[PDB]
Amino acid sequence: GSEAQRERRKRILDATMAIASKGGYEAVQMRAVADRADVAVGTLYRYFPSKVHLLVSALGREFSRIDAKTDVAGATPFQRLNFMVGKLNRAMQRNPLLTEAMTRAYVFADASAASEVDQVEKLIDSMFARAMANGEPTEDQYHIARVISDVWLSNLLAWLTRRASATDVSKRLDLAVRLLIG
Amino acid sequence: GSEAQRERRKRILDATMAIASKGGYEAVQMRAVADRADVAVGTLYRYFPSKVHLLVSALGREFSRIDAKTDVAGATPFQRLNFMVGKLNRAMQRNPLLTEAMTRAYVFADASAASEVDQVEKLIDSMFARAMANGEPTEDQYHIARVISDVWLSNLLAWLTRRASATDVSKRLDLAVRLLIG
DNA sequence: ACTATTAGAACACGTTCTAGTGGG
DNA sequence: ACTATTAGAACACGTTCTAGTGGG
Repeated sequence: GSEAQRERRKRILDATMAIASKGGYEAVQMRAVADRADVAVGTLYRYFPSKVHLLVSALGREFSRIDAKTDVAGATPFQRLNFMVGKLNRAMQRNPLLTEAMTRAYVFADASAASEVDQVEKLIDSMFARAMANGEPTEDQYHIARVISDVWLSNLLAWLTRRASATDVSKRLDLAVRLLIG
Repeated sequence: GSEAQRERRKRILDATMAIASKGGYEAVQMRAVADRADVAVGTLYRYFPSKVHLLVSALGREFSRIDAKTDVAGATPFQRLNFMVGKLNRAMQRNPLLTEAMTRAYVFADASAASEVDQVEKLIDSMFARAMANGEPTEDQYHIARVISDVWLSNLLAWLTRRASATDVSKRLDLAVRLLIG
């Protein structure tokens, strides 16, 4: 049934977030996800043809949910963008290893998951973009939002690998947005 | 001997670049690298404790060599930065699958290779930074160079996965540098 | 006595395959 | 007749281990 099929898609991704929150990218093992979901490994692959597609699908729905709750505080597009980069940078650091697994999956994917990846990318831009205009944004506002998305993925990626501290990431984010709004 | 040891380090990485140029990240197989280098898999791991450390070491020495040849054309720091982002963006597209293997390795590494990764990152910044000042750069010039490094890794990463075309990558690069120099 | 190296078995996990079973 | 699902064997490759060998 399609209702049960949807139910085990949600059970598979919910399992993925549970395991990733506990042990990161190295703990999201396909057999363990298919266990905690009570599905066969063959089923788990039927729903997600790879590990990468799995975790970037879970990132897809995480950012989808966060955008849903996000759809404000700021009289300047500068302070609004700072508010979104602070909201998301703050949240992704709440579950460091869940963030690690999903972000590394998103960043190491190849063309096979391009679609999924692209979707996530778009969403993030939209958020930052909708932060700046407080609505339907400009072309230049989607541009800046795009570059900022890059800078945040780069910095978040550095913090996932102990290459940067929370203070370093905050510095480079505030500085990126400050130079992109001259 | 240390001379022979160095010789097989160079043979291992040269093998890595050869195989990656032919078949990308999925073709850089440890057994195949240890074959083409005439070393044991146990030796290959003695020199590089993982696949990731291997290919990001090869990226380390690729960017080291490119920086060595780079160490100009432009009366404006804008046109100089455009010249470096064009030089590197142009070169990395000469061997698309070698670029794919090394860039994905650099982007999917964890803390174990952080050092190596960090080194590469620094080098790239330096290049862009030295492009702008035409020498010892400012703090703000290293800043902009840093953000541009992010934007280029992001875009190059999108082009490696058929998510963006060469024209798209060129657009977003020129636009990033144009908004970072207002 | 030392430590690097080698060929290969061995192990882990991502992915696929096989045969059998259950649900619409 | 259909197609999803299941448990598990099977295969590939990254990584480690074992025993034996070579070089300073």
